[PDB]
Amino acid sequence: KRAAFKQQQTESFKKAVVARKAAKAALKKTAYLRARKYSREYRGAEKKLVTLRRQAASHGNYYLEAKPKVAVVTRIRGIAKVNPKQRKILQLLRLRQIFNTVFVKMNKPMENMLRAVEPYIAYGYPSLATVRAMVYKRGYLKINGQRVKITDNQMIKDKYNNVDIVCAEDMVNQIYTCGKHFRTVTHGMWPFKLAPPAGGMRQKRRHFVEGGDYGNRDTLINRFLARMI
Amino acid sequence: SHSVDLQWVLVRQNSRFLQKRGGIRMSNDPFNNNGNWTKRHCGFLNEKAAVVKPAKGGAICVTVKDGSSNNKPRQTYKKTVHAAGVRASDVSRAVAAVRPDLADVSFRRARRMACIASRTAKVAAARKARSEKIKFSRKSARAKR
Amino acid sequence: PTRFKKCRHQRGSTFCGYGRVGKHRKHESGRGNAGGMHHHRINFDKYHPGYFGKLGMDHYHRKKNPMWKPTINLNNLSRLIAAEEAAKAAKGGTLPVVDLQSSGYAKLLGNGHIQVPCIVKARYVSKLADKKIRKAGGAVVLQA
Amino acid sequence: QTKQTALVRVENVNTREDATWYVGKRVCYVYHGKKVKRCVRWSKAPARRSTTRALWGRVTRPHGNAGMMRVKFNGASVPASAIGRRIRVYLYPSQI
Amino acid sequence: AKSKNHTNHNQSSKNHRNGIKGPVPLHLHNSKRGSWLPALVNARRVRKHNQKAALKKRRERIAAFAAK
Amino acid sequence: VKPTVSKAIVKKRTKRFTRHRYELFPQLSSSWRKPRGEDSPVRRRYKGQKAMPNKGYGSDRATKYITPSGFRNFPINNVEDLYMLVMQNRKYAGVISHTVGARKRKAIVRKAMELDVRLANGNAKL
Amino acid sequence: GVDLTGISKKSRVIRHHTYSTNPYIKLLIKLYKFLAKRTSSGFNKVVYQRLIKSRSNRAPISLSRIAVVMKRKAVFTAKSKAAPIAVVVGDVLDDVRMARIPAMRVCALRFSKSARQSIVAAGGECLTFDQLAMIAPTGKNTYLLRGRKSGRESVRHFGASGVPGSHSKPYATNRGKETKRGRRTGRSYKRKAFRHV
Amino acid sequence: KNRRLRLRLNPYVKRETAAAKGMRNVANRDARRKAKLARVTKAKKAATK
RNA sequence: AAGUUUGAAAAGCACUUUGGAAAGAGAGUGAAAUAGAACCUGAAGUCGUGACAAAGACAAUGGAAGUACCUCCAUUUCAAC
RNA sequence: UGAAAUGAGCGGAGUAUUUGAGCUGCGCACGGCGGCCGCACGCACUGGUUUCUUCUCCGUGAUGCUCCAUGUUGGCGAUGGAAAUGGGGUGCCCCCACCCGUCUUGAAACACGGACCAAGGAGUCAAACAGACGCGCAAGGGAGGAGAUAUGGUUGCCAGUACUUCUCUCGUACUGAAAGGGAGAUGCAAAAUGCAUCUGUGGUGUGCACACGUCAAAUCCGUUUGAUUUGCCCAACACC
RNA sequence: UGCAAGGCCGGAAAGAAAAGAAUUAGAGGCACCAAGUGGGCCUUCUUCGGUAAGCGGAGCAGGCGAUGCGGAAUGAACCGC
RNA sequence: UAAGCCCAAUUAGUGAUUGCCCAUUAUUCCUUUGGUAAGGGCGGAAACAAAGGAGAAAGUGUAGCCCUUCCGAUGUAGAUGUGGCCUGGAGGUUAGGACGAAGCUUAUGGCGUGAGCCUAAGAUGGACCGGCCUCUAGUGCAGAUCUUGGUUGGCGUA
Ligand SMILES: [K+]
Ligand SMILES: [K+]
Ligand SMILES: [Mg+2]
Ligand SMILES: [Mg+2]
Ligand SMILES: [Mg+2]
Ligand SMILES: [Mg+2]
Ligand SMILES: [Mg+2]
Ligand SMILES: [Mg+2]
Ligand SMILES: [Mg+2]
Ligand SMILES: [Mg+2]
Ligand SMILES: [Mg+2]
Ligand SMILES: [Mg+2]
Ligand SMILES: [Mg+2]
Ligand SMILES: [Mg+2]
Ligand SMILES: [Mg+2]
Ligand SMILES: [Mg+2]
Ligand SMILES: [Mg+2]
Ligand SMILES: [Mg+2]
Ligand SMILES: [Mg+2]
Ligand SMILES: [Mg+2]
Ligand SMILES: [Mg+2]
Ligand SMILES: [Mg+2]
Ligand SMILES: [Mg+2]
Ligand SMILES: [Mg+2]
Ligand SMILES: [Mg+2]
Ligand SMILES: [Mg+2]
Ligand SMILES: [Mg+2]
Ligand SMILES: [Mg+2]
Ligand SMILES: [Mg+2]
Ligand SMILES: [Mg+2]
Ligand SMILES: [Mg+2]
Ligand SMILES: [Mg+2]
Ligand SMILES: [Mg+2]
Ligand SMILES: [Mg+2]
Ligand SMILES: [Mg+2]
Ligand SMILES: [Mg+2]
Ligand SMILES: [Mg+2]
Ligand code: NA
Ligand code: NA
Repeated sequence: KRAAFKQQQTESFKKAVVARKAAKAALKKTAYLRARKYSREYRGAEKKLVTLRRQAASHGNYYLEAKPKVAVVTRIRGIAKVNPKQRKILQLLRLRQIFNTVFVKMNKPMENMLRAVEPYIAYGYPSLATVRAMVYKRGYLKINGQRVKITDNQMIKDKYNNVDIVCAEDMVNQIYTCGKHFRTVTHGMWPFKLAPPAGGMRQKRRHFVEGGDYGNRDTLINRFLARMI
Repeated sequence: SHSVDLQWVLVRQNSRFLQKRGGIRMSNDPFNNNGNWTKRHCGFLNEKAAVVKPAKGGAICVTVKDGSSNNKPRQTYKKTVHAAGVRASDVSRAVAAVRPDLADVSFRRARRMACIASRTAKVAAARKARSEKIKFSRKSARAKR
Repeated sequence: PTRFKKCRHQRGSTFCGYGRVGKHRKHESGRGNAGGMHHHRINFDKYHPGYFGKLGMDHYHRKKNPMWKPTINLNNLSRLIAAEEAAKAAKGGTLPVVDLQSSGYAKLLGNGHIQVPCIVKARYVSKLADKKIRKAGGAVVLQA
Repeated sequence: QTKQTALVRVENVNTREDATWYVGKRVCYVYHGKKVKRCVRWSKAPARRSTTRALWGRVTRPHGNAGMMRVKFNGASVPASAIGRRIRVYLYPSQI
Repeated sequence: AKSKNHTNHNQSSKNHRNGIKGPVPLHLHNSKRGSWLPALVNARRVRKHNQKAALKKRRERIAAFAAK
Repeated sequence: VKPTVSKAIVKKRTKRFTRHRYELFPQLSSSWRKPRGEDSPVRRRYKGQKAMPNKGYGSDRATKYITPSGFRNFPINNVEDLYMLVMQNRKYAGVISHTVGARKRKAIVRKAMELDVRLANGNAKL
Repeated sequence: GVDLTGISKKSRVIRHHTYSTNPYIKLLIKLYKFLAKRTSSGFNKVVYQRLIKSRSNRAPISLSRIAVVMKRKAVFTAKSKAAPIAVVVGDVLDDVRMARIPAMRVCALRFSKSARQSIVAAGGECLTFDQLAMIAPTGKNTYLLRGRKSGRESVRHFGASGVPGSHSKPYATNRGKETKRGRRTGRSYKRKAFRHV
Repeated sequence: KNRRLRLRLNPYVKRETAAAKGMRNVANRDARRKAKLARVTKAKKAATK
């Protein structure tokens, strides 16, 4: 019949199965609640901005928008004929391959880093849909040094070990709002590897202002990425 | 004295029972139930072993080494013969009484022996039927002593 | 064995690891120790300083036998004392007698701490060795 | 050239929308050999025995803007001796 | 014949291939050899006192641990 | 005996890697030799030239070494060698060595038919 | 097409098998590979890694060094606690300079005859690594030791002896040769004994 | 685009698509447009007074 | 330079026929005669012949993918399959 | 082709859950005028209304360590000088495609060697040294040359194997040109060879494991896996 | 009791706040033994001699050499990769 | 009424923001190979004759223990590795051969990424010889105005 150590393993595995199902249910409920809260926060923030703009326009004033805090950066040139400073900057940006895409904080250090590699990278200000699409379709985590596709919230919770980041919507919120754990989330992910933009580019050798591709194109980066994603 | 691990390290690369033909490492060890050249199947090497053998009459013989007489080569292996029609599970239990890690292969080998006996009988019958119509100019008969 | 050399690995390489440009020529730098002061100066200077020049007096007919003077330290005297001799040895009692010249030593040196006290017969001794061996309850006996 | 894909120009198909309508349709190239070889219904329909052979393919996607189509034949590619020759584009499989 | 005289063309690339190594830190290889002699002698005397003090403290710690 | 069914056998390349320009000189064997010429267009990988073997052409390990019958070849020299393949008769087939004579081959073939052991070159019958 | 420049500089030379042909070393490697994989303790991992190493990197250790470090551990060790097992993954060699040693339990790959005799005579025990695995599978209450390699003549010969600050021995069969030009100030210069770094 | 994976990552995606369907509703959209225009125009006209 | 290394044994091709002869065609010895004499095996290269594949002039060769035709080859199937 | 279907998708059960959009309460926030007047409908009450919109809950471990084995409808296959598939040949079509080896910044070169084939043809052996790795012993290691005797035997195996050196050599100690001198620790101390003891890292900084706890995370609740405090610190590095 | 230097004992430690307030496909150090190479050429930009040169000579950096592939009809180096 | 030049666009003041073609590039799928590789299983769970099967090795490296999962793959000179291939001998160990051994021939197939290995057929041969572990070397040819031998177009030509 069944050996003693086999029976002990059977009991332990039964307990493990029960615990795993309970943990899956709890994580699902927590993720649902967090996603609801983030959705309501986003909608409220947009409505608040709309009302502020309307109040400004009503009395002849202007509304200055908040300077964007996050930029999404993609490499649009190959790896040939790169000067050492640009090569080092692109290595620090984890943009080692063409159409590699990352999120960075739009502050003075990073802004001056991006100014020196502008001919190589097209960048701009991501929308919520862009962040969600990249995380859901192109999102990969660094797990034991391996590039592992995000398929469940349990792996996210195991990767980050942070109460603030237990699901994909926590990652989307941290990236989009530049939260306390922005660097943790973005560094925990593998650099995004995108397809070429379906429909073609304009000109990789010219700035977007000149009719090319390589500049800061503000929120127009979203159409470019939507074709790339 | 000298453990099975040490002997296996000594003989894994070079041995008379290892048959490296092509790139396949088989084993013509008579106490190997499988023909694979592994430490588990080397019946000539392990302290205890059990190998399923054919017997005359379609019977199955189980050869067992116990490790009690491993220093007496003519007393090392004791043969037990199972009458024809024996369940392969009974042979599997006879083997597993000495080595539980050879139960599945011993069951498969006992069933294989039964199939081999039945097919050998059929092929012999067919050959005898074919031979009844040949002239056979020469026939050799061994003398009796 | 010939089957382990780089020659076997280089069959079909056409150059055997000497290059297409420099090639393998007979003596591209001279023979032996040539040029130690010209075109091999850096190698000699950084790897064999002191190689050139003269130093010291000459000794025309040098004989090693008169100069024979091997030495042993105090903390190595157990190598000459046997096991039961070492076990039965203490200050004020019967001590093993060590004959240095029969054991192949001429001078007794004083490095370390003597473990088992003993009477040492030596041709030579340092002052520190003599002082220490007397302080430990042993002695040194001069011999020729 | 890459011979695993072939380009077929069909009469009265001069727009990418028409070629899209033809995506997935079966495609046949009919020729003849020198001998009479095996065929479908060789035994059932001995009247089909002939030197005539056929290579079958399907329309994979439109090509360009002017009604050209990309065709891939089953396994082997279509021979270059068919360049400039007739191609049969049937109306099946039917989506309408 | 005439050849090229001098260039530094590939030399920075070669220097950075194994990188320009950072300096040995200040706490390593801080030898005082060649420094101002009176200060070195005074510091040597202080260090000898400190070695005596360290031996004394170790003996006291062993004694305290044994007594406990 | 029937061989064990495996995944469909896929060969990355059927043509052999033959030595460069061996058809022009009768003394050159077709056996592959790595071109080490400085200007060699095969070594430099020009588009219209023949290819060089590399690790990417290696066969799928699941179906590697499997003959078209589905079995794997094991050289066999006498009757006693048949019993090594008895338990694995659906995986290995016996290949009688070329230098085994017709007499011992008759013995081997008879025993292999009795044992239901496939022979790759055991002629005729079944 | 990924810009991986110097990625091969990151790779280090890691060996997972032994060059040793000794079958008993193979058995120990098997045992401690299993132990390091299946037990959480870092002692087993270090022991397996050292068993993989080469002969030059498993340097011998004297018996006197073991006695000194074990005494240094014995003070500040509670008298109730038993003394640790000294574990060396090389050879243990006797030391004629230390006649009196305590009763120590020493585990080593090999003992010299004199070292084994000394340990047994002092009241201690020479342990074998499989005995250690049976009596301490995790490595609890052990003293893992290494031999000294800084005093080997190969190390004393490493580096150029002609650069300033260098005190390496030259490769010279004759000692009286190579003593004049770069060695004495009177022979036009002397290699400086010290150099700030 | 995969329902299994999208729902696994975001359990709240059912409510979001329900709200999207509500917004796409023609009667709902037209009523909302009329109400929004009236409401915003009234608010602006009151604000400028 | 050159192994006289035919064959177990000369049993070293009697005899007939054409040919001036050399030889040929038969016959015979031999287990073998493309074992016939400085003769065991008899390679490559080159050449002859019969059959077949065709093929302008793209020097030829070569790669990749098909197809026509052939295949003394390798497998698998032939029936509730 | 269900040999594990994880499914908003396959089952079971409920007519509901709660998303959003409308309308709207209180306070705050925001705007204007400088406390009021406005609030486009922002935040908290996870506010109210359900007028429109919407699927809502549960659910199966592996007692499968691994690999391989499962539909439908026709055609072709009924032992055939068969069918089929895969290999080989030869020709053709479309496309692709400069002559090899070499020196050279640069070769298809109007740079050199290149009619064919067979056989042959080029990092070897010895000695000194050193480094890596494998062995054996280790404060010791090892010969060598010779001896004896199994063998004072045997055609030959056997020119091998077996055995022994108060020796020799390398090392355990360096240094000076030489004369010739020659290295432990601690304590008390301050003697131009000080004295006492001998279970001992000369000291400091950084430093595996181990021991002691203390934290955080994940836990099948047994633990593991990352710190990190203290002690000892091995090996190593640095300063004395 | 001040200063200087070695220590010892305690304290406090956003482990480095907020102000755009870094980032990293960030294992840091330490050796040992050796090979080829030591004729270079081209290019953006800067530059010297020369009327100039597909000339001679330098600086920063990319290439070719050592490298094909896709483009500029063709071209070591141009564009893309 | 460009198929030229300078500007613009993407099916056109219609109702929104991807015309189309081509890479050894990008994304993705399959397979190979190597990691500074990352993990799981390995105490045979129980049962099971013939007239669901087989395997399961504590392992650098093989036909790799087995499975899962990531990442990288070009390269002269040059280095290194390879239970990587091949040749003549030596210790071993297993075989084979007059019912045909080595040599030789091939539209003669199979296996291997390859060096190569194996089978088949000789209407070839007529006596030796294969596999595996280890030891050993006069151990691999396409070219050196290479050596020797033979052949050869020029040529039935001068
Ligand atoms: K020939
Ligand atoms: K063809
Ligand atoms: Mg373009
Ligand atoms: Mg450019
Ligand atoms: Mg069982
Ligand atoms: Mg060559
Ligand atoms: Mg070399
Ligand atoms: Mg040179
Ligand atoms: Mg003088
Ligand atoms: Mg120069
Ligand atoms: Mg092949
Ligand atoms: Mg070149
Ligand atoms: Mg043959
Ligand atoms: Mg030393
Ligand atoms: Mg001759
Ligand atoms: Mg006859
Ligand atoms: Mg013949
Ligand atoms: Mg002949
Ligand atoms: Mg449902
Ligand atoms: Mg040359
Ligand atoms: Mg030139
Ligand atoms: Mg050339
Ligand atoms: Mg020219
Ligand atoms: Mg020349
Ligand atoms: Mg001797
Ligand atoms: Mg010394
Ligand atoms: Mg800050
Ligand atoms: Mg040169
Ligand atoms: Mg020039
Ligand atoms: Mg060059
Ligand atoms: Mg062009
Ligand atoms: Mg090379
Ligand atoms: Mg030879
Ligand atoms: Mg041919
Ligand atoms: Mg040779
Ligand atoms: Mg040759
Ligand atoms: Mg001629
Ligand atoms: Na012919
Ligand atoms: Na000696």
